[PDB]
Amino acid sequence: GPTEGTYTLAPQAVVKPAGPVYAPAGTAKISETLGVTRTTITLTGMAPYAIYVAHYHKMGSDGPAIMESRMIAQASADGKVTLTGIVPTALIRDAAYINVHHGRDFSGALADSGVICTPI
Amino acid sequence: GPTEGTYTLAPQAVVKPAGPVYAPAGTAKISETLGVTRTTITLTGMAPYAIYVAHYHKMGSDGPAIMESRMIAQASADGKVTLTGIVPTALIRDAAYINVHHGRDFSGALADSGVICTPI
Amino acid sequence: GPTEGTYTLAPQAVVKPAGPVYAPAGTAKISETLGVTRTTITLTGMAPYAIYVAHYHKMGSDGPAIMESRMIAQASADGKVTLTGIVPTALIRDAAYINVHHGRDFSGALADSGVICTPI
Repeated sequence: GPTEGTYTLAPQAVVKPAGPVYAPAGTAKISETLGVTRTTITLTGMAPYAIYVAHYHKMGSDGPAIMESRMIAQASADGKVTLTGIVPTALIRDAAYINVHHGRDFSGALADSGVICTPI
Repeated sequence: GPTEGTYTLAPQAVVKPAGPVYAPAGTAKISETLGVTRTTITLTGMAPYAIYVAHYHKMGSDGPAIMESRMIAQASADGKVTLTGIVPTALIRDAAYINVHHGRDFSGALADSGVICTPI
Repeated sequence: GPTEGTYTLAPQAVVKPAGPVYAPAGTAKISETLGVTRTTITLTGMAPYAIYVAHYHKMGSDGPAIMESRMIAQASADGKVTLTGIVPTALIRDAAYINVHHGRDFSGALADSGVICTPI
């Protein structure tokens, strides 16, 4: 009846990756008011659906972390992770760099130890 | 009970993965009826439970996908996926190749840029 | 006075992991009573969350496995699997090495072919 066809298939050699691209970039916002500090670290070009726990690591430059500034949120679908969080300025004292890490779950935890970071 | 036993473990010398072997093969079969085209493509040796989006790409190898010819399916558990579809023969009048890609999700974008391809 | 500072973050360079180190190690306690054998393989330093099928491979290394001894279990969040199994002694007669493997499914399956093995 209708014209048929039955081609055999052939593997391609350069099966290049597609989809979004891993290039950690970002801009932080350390807005400070009366005695609390809201911080909006907007990151882009991150990992499609990953967790990005970010806090304030004190001077130590692997040092201790004021864990009372943990912000946990997930990375959208193109790596558009937007972290936010309030912390009394008194706790913040002696913090030197806001380190962004990957997470193992929305319950904090540490997977990667410093994917992106900035002084203050 | 009356007899015990205690043995410390040793991690062998080399551990080898088993199950399916990623050997992409294929079998395209077109049957163009009255202003319509059915396409049953059988891919064996694929990735155990992956998505396999398939389209008819125009000339320009390289060139634009006729998006109205998408066929999507999963590869069972040994890497056997079967792609079926139905498209008017007027839209695929300039198709030069049927490119099979991997999928990111059920009905969605590509994760690769062509794993296996047959020339038409 | 909303003291606000905007800082661009650097893409880092040191991204070493943070969690269970895959270092397979453990012991075995095969205990015979009145014609039955109870085997307890407590492992540590394993994959954090993975099914670990373990059975008795006979002599022959390759060799068949008396599959009437498959001990299945999953690991915790540090990598601690506790395999436990009841097998008639007459069955495990002529067994040579208890081979632990990886489980593709809770139904069993040998993803890996021996991540750790103990001579019995």
